[PDB]
Amino acid sequence: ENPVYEKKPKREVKKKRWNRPKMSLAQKKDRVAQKKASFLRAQERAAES
RNA sequence: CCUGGGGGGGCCGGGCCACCCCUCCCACGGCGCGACCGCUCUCCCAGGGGGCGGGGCGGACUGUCCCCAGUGCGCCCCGG
Ligand SMILES: [Mg+2]
Repeated sequence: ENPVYEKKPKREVKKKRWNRPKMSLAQKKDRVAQKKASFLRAQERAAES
């Protein structure tokens, strides 16, 4: 008797950045530089201590 | 003018260009001064370093781990 399908409400809400974005090349290179620089200090402290 | 013939000159004005004396517009060449669009780097500072910088509104992220230090992204107003 009622085969037709009604159109659902299109009303939506604002979107949030739910998923993490990719870090840029500058951020990746800064992470690499930090990992390189903060490694030598560990062995330096272990040697002088 | 020369020996009837031979040789040469002016008329025929007016109009255009141009030899000497001032302006207007296009195409091309360079320089200086302002506006519009896009993207951005040396001058600046406590040589090196901070790279395109200052501030704010918010979020996210990094460290064989000095709990402090450091880098992107969204928007807005300035600097170059
Ligand atoms: Mg010109």
